[PDB]
Amino acid sequence: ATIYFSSPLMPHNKKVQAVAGKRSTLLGVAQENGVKIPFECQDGNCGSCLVKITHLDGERIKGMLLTDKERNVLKSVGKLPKSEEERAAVRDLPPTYRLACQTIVTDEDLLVEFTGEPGGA
Amino acid sequence: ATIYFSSPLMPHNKKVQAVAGKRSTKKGVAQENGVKIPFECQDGNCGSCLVKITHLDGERIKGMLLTDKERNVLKSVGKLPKSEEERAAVRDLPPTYRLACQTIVTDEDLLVEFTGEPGGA
Amino acid sequence: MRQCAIYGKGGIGKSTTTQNLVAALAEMGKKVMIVGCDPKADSTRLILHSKAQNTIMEMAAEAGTVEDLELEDVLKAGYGGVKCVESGGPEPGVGCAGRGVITAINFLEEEGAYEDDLDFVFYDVLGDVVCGGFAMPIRENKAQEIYIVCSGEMMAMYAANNISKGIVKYANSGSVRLGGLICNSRNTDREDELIIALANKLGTQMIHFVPRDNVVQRAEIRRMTVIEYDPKAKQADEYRALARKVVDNKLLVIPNPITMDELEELLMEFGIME
Amino acid sequence: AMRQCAIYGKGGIGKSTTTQNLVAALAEMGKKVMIVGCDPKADSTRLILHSKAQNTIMEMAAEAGTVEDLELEDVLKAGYGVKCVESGGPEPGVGCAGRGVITAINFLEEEGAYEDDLDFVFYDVLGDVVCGGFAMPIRENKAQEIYIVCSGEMMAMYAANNISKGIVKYANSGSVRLGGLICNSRNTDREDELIIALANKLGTQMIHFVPRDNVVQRAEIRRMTVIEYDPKAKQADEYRALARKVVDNKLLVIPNPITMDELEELLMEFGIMEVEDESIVGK
Amino acid sequence: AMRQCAIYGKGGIGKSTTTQNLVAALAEMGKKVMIVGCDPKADSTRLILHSKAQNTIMEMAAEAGTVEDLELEDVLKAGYGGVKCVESGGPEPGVGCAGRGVITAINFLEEEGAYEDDLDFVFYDVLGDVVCGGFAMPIRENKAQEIYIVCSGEMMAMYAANNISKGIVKYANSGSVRLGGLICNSRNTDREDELIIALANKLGTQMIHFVPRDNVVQRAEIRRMTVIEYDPKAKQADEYRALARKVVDNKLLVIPNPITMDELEELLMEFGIMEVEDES
Amino acid sequence: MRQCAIYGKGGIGKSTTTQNLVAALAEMGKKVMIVGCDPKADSTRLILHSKAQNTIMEMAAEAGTVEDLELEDVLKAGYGGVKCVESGGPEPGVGCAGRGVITAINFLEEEGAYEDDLDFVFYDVLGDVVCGGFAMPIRENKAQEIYIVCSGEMMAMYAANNISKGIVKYANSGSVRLGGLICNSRNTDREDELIIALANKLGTQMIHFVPRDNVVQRAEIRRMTVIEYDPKAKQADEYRALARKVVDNKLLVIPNPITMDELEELLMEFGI
Amino acid sequence: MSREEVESLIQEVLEVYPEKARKDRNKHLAVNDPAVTQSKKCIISNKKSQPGLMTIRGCAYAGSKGVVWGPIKDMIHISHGPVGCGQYSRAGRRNYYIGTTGVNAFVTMNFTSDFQEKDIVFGGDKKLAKLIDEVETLFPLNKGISVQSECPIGLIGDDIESVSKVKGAELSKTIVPVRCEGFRGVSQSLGHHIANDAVRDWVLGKRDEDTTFASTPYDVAIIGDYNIGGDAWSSRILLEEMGLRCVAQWSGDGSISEIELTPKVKLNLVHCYRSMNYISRHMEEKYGIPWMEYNFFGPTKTIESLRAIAAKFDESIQKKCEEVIAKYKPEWEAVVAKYRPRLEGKRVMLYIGGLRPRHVIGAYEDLGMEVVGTGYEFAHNDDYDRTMKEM
Amino acid sequence: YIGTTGVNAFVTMNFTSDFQEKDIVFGGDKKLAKLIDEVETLFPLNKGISVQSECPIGLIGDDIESVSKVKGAELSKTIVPVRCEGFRGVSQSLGHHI
Ligand SMILES: Nc1ncnc2c1ncn2[C@@H]1O[C@H](COP(=O)(O)OP(=O)(O)O)[C@@H](O)[C@H]1O
Ligand SMILES: Nc1ncnc2c1ncn2[C@@H]1O[C@H](COP(=O)(O)OP(=O)(O)O)[C@@H](O)[C@H]1O
Ligand SMILES: Nc1ncnc2c1ncn2[C@@H]1O[C@H](COP(=O)(O)OP(=O)(O)O)[C@@H](O)[C@H]1O
Ligand SMILES: Nc1ncnc2c1ncn2[C@@H]1O[C@H](COP(=O)(O)OP(=O)(O)O)[C@@H](O)[C@H]1O
Ligand code: ICS
Ligand code: CLF
Ligand code: SF4
Ligand code: SF4
Ligand code: FES
Ligand code: FES
Ligand SMILES: [Mg+2]
Ligand SMILES: [Mg+2]
Ligand SMILES: [Mg+2]
Ligand SMILES: [Mg+2]
Repeated sequence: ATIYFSSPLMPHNKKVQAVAGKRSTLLGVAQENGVKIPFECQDGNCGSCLVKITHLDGERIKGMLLTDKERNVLKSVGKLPKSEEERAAVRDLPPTYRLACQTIVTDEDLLVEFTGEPGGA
Repeated sequence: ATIYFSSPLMPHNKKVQAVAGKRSTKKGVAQENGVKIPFECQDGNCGSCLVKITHLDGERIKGMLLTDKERNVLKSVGKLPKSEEERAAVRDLPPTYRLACQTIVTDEDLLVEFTGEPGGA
Repeated sequence: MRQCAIYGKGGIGKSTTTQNLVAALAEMGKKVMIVGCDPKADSTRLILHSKAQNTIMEMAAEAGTVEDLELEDVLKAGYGGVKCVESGGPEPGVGCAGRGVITAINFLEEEGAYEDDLDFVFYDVLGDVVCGGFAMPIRENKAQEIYIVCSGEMMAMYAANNISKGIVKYANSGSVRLGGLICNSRNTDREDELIIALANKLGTQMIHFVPRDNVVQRAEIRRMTVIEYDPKAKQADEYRALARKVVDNKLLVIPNPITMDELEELLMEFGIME
Repeated sequence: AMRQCAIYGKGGIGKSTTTQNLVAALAEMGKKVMIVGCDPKADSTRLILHSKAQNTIMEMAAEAGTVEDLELEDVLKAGYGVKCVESGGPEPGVGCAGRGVITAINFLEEEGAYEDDLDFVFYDVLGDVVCGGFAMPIRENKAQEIYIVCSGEMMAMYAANNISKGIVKYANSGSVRLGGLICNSRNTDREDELIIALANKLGTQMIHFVPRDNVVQRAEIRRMTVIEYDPKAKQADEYRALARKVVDNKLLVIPNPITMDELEELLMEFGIMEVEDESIVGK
Repeated sequence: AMRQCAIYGKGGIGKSTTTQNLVAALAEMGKKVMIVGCDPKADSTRLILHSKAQNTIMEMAAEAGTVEDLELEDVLKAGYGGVKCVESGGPEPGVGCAGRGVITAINFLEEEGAYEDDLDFVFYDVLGDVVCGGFAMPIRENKAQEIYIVCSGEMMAMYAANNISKGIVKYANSGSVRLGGLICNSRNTDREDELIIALANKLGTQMIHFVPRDNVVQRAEIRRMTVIEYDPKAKQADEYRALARKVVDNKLLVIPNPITMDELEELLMEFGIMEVEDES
Repeated sequence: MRQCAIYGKGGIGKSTTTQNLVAALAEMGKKVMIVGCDPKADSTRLILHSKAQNTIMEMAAEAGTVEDLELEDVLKAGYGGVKCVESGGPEPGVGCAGRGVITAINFLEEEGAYEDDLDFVFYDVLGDVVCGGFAMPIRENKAQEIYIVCSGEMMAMYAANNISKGIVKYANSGSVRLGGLICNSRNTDREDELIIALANKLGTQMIHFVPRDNVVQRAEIRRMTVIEYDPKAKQADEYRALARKVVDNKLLVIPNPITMDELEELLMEFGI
Repeated sequence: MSREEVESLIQEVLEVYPEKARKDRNKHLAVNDPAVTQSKKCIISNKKSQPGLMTIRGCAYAGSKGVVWGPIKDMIHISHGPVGCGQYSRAGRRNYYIGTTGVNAFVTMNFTSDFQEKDIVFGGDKKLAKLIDEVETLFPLNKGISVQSECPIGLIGDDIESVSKVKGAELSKTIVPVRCEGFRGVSQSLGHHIANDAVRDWVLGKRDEDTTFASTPYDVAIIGDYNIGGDAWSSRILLEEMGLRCVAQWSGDGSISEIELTPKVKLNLVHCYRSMNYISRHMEEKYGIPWMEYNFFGPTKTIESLRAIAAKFDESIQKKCEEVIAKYKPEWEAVVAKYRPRLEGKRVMLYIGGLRPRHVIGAYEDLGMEVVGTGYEFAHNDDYDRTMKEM
Repeated sequence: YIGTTGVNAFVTMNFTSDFQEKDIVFGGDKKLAKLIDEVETLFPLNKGISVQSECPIGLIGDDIESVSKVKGAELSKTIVPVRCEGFRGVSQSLGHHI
């Protein structure tokens, strides 16, 4: 898995190699490489780790499980259209906006963008 | 060189492997892989092939030459701010918006975004 | 089915004035609903007679998630016509402090609390800063009318200017308009004409001038609105007049922002700042 | 050699004037101090630079296109022997209002303003609400010593309680500590002892109590600190005492936040609010 | 067999009415055709479905999450004996390119596969005021096999036809896109049939049947119905029918020869529309 | 200096109305500048007495790039001391048709042709589609006042509605306002009050009603504008009154868009 | 009948649960109304199971290893992790096949890493490489290796993709890492999805640059048939008697070569939509292969599906389909005449995994039985859309 | 510099591919690989190889990066490909950047 971290806070986007499926989430990968995604809780309810994830290889998109905690946090943030909820519920496809503390790295090329603010403007 | 083409018209982002430095431009790479970038000229004076290039590997940014014709075309569609023009003139660094028929592939990972419309809205 | 927001700097008597307006509107055959989007859940104390109404997000965390939560549990009618919901807020340092507002509004829209019997919806929203959940009513066109409660203190007019700029930014998005300014007064000279001039320079109108009173302290120790406590007190009829002007309002304008130097020169000519 | 300090509090109580006067007093002792205004009002460097308003980092980045092209010289302005910078803020209604702070400090750290060539670095931060940007200096371990300005007002001590809650939340991952409480007079009779009791409940101290002096407006009318305007006035002496005790402050404790009922009873104890009773609720 | 036609011309000269009546005649002749309304005002399907301005692809696409969530049946409706209608729409004014809706709709229809085998004619009603952008998308991407330009005796329509022919000749080498003819919609001006005939001869192409003006078209419009089925026994119904047979039997697909603006001025001068210009 | 733009669909007398406006303004001692934002090279033929003014795009193509272009060859002075700029578009099918407007405005700003004590600048912009370089004056806050030329025809009213929507979209980002609705007659019954009703429906005020006559064509043959062809003409004085109402106009409002059914009902209940 | 009685029965049954469990389980029980087109307003599916309620669902490892990857015979499937998971799924599913087990077929054999405490503490990547080497030496005739990971593999953070790439490059072998940990997903549906993703990403795109295979206009590929008791073989004989040529079988009696040759197929015949809709959609989007769902349960559904499949080809295929129907008519007519009177009027209740509750309805109705209650363990909302009309 | 020229120092030397017409027409990459093999054979004391590309290399179309990677992995020695074509850049300034 190749992850490209991008942010207006970062002068340059960083390319990192990550082990897929690790118990440590995208947040572990971000912390071990010095990417400053704002993490502000340990129970996954604050929503401050909101990131926008783009699958660069559209063919190699891996089906995943969108847990109810992530869904509720994303709704409380507003980064979850009804169409994306239906797509995740029926076709098991990930939404555009994810939580770094609750996102498991898949075996694909990803672009992760964050603005440095907590989720919800 | 890895290139990821992205467009609202394309249902999925497409990942291609390209040979850097070829006389054929990014337009050749797009045409070989069937990426529908509007090419409506053979002299590089229109703005139809306007794309947004993002360097995923920020550390591996290659210095280039911004040709005068490309600079004038980019200014004609209002896609070249003064700061980026000065950066290209002094630091030899590419601007964010490029022309596919005038863009030479470099040895890095690139994300090429286009909307299917000619440059200049 | 008209939606109004009450915006202003914290400590301007926003909650008290909103609750008195609600109580004055309730008696004239109108069923209205208050929603407190301030992190403090005191926007409904003077109506519910309660100590602290349980916020939506507190119980959502206690009941696991928002999906397992019932409308009757959050929507308490302290007065028969009035209906109060408390949005709540997170612990400081935990995410965006306004996401509770988004959660509350989405919950209310999901469970259809805005149906068939509401003449007025009021959103007592934090105005010290407009962003995230607090900017959500302006951004998502949730509150068509916006009223700013301000005093003669420089930061009150600064907050009013910020709210005017925020309304201007989303003017083309929907029908969100500034309906007027509300004068909560401290015992200082040359206050009414101050924010009157602010209103004319903003392109808006001043709604009413509500001065300080001793009856408000008796009300707060009573834990009830002034009109409920003493309907013969002069401030009770004054709140009645404020509500009457609110109902019979017709002109809603796109505000004009005011630069720092221009507000400063206004405060100069009035002499509140030396 | 660098003591990173922040001043928090509800907007409108005097964080900017107190901070600028503290820096002015510190500069008299030969210390080199730097000010960061993390408040969207953008007026925390007014009394030092003698100007109408310092241009913000966000304003420069917008007029120049990006923050990477920005220089230090047009961002850092040296007045009264101390450096000044302004964070600014985004347009009200879009983004996060604290984002400017995140844009500012980061930029500074990459340009070298954070190198230890200075004795004191101060952050005048808006503390009316504790969210991203306004809690970033606490979350990212960028402010060792936090001082809360508070008056004898319910909202001011609520803000103090919220800031202390943030501090204790971020107490296990960094060295962010509460250095004391600063009281600015609101012409309240029992406010001094009131915030004394509040600090005792929180486990912290008063660094000082600042009297309400009308000469501060006379100093601001010249866009000037009160220390420079009258070096011989008693307000300048109070500010100098506050500065010396800030330097000599060694009590850095993790605060003990109190509840809403405790704050209500503390207000009751000193006569600011009358006595509440349960039998007089319905009349 | 899978014949693709485009109808170009200046906005307001009757592209929509002519296209709808042509399609009605073709359906009357037992031909299953399909209308794609690529004009931003989105009224190319009013007189077929009879309901209202059909909801465009862009409206569902905004309402849905993506153009993929949108259903083929949702935008492709049926009326007039199974004739199919899709409507392109467009973005908000002053945002993006006005021709974005054309690109989005054509890409959507191609992806879902609405271009079924049993279709014989696909007519694109597009705006010809500006050739550029998505309005040039049918020509550049060979979507339209043949093009007919509606025109009148006015200067603006003449110049618009010239610009469309310029686009056709520019993209002629890279695709089978060709000019079929010109349709003259009458404004009841004098000496306009021979005027359009002269321009067609100058372009090197033949001239599709000329349609005189009358008030029966508005009578059918008020009822939201085409002239053909409002009064099939009228001269207008058989008029559009004859234009239809000439469309089906048309075989002269040539590369046009665009002319200069001065040639346009002299060709307007020689018919009395534009007065004689004297240098003195 | 006041920046005004003239929009509307193509074929409605926009160019000649703008030319008569500017010539009338020049009769009063004012100095005006014309920027022709129409791909057709006809926006300045009646004030320069030329077959076709050479456009900026054509000169830039022939002189290599726009950096080699000189202001003297693109800025031509005509009757009354008017400054004339002509912004040609590219060939059909070659990129955006609005690149010429962006290039010309950038060139004019770079060479400083605005600050030369001008009072009126008029952008004659195509209004069939509001996008690219045609919506550029609204996007960049270049033209503070905008006037729409329309008639009692569905296309013209729809174009006016579209331009009003474009004004609404960029209202918050700058002081771009719709001054009024210029009305041009095609000798049809009940047209003046139809346009007054449209203007009152979308919040503006009708500026002036211009009837159709044959004098403007007789002047057009001579490559002549009406006012200085014959200043005592009735239409010349009507154009003068139009200019007087334009210069003394102080009402600037943000319009409200009207729906398709609203415009259809308005057209239907007025007899057309 | 007795719709109100059904609702009252549901309400009475839901009474024992606590408030959370009752509120959640109320969404999952419904009274069928055939006029409903969208199941989302009537029933809710694809959600987590309430803890401690004795659900019948499995795990993603069951849906990936035990369902999709298992029937492939010439490949070797390694249950990466502890020993129990492979043991309980060994030969528990009747996916029939042809071959000599242990030499060229390995369907009913249990390969496992047999993780121990040191494997958990230190990792099993080196152990995985050693295991791959031992498999290569001991079973030379295997034509591919797939590594199905269990819970500890993803829980301790093992990199099996890198090991798979390295070993496949070294030994010139197709090694497919499947991240089918049990905790991923709420049921076997995510296992199906992960197995399909692995097939697409590591197997399908292999014979893309070659054209040695001779194609035929009558080329079809069976998708989603796992040969449970020989079902795929009956379907295959029915299709070949129609004149079509079956190139691939997914995955009952399936081979790696058939999977690799599938992209050269004119039409995909998808039996199990739930398990193999993903790869069919991918094939349609990439190679342009149309896919269509059929039903071979009972005579009526079989005839309808046969005619629908024949409608996609020329008239010779239709005439052969009519010939097949005429040939097979008397057999099922005799079967019905023999067995229907004994079974007429009986009421049947069903509860199976996915797409079987609705598929076998026609077979039951062909003998006069009626289905009174049905349901799924892990079907999504589209399956309920499909099954509302049939009940 | 200080070194034994031709043994451990190669500054004054001229190593070139010496392209012919058949190299201009038919690829040229395999010639680069064979050249690297010969260089390793005859000059064992070198500590690296750089491939400075001239004008025709980009024009004809060549992937010197893949050859560099493959041969560096095979011979366990760093190979640096430099796309320093003459036409790239208006002067020597861009050569420094490359
Ligand atoms: N009309 C009034 N007269 C006197 N005091 C008032 C009046 N309105 C508000 N206040 C005082 O202002 C204080 C602020 O009240 P509240 O609305 O709860 O705070 P906020 O405005 O921050 O929500 C209250 O303690 C109340 O006593
Ligand atoms: N020590 C003081 N004595 C009297 N007035 C003061 C004092 N400090 C501040 N003020 C007054 O408070 C007003 C606003 O304070 P300010 O510093 O702007 O608030 P903030 O803390 O939000 O920056 C100023 O106009 C000033 O006159
Ligand atoms: N053949 C015709 N004869 C007379 N009037 C017509 C004819 N076709 C169209 N019209 C009139 O033209 C008006 C608008 O034409 P329309 O087809 O909408 O233009 P466009 O081609 O731009 O869509 C209609 O009100 C209609 O009455
Ligand atoms: N007031 C008028 N009276 C008569 N004819 C007019 C009048 N205004 C414009 N016209 C005619 O309308 C046509 C419009 O062309 P022009 O104004 O040059 O450009 P545009 O097509 O952009 O309006 C002209 O050819 C002119 O003959
Ligand atoms: S694959 Fe699925 S549980 Fe579709 S996991 Fe399961 S051999 Fe069932 S209802 Mo066992 S979705 Fe197949 C099934 Fe159906 S193993 Fe078989 S019978 S048709
Ligand atoms: S959900 Fe699935 S089957 Fe379960 S363990 Fe997980 S991958 Fe496996 Fe096998 S070994 Fe025994 S039974 Fe489990 S407890 Fe550890
Ligand atoms: S947007 Fe406003 S409320 Fe949200 S974190 Fe930022 S400052 Fe706090
Ligand atoms: S290309 Fe044409 S239609 Fe598109 S924005 Fe430009 S001018 Fe408008
Ligand atoms: S860290 Fe708070 S939700 Fe992820
Ligand atoms: S195709 Fe015209 S600039 Fe590239
Ligand atoms: Mg309050
Ligand atoms: Mg301040
Ligand atoms: Mg039309
Ligand atoms: Mg004109």
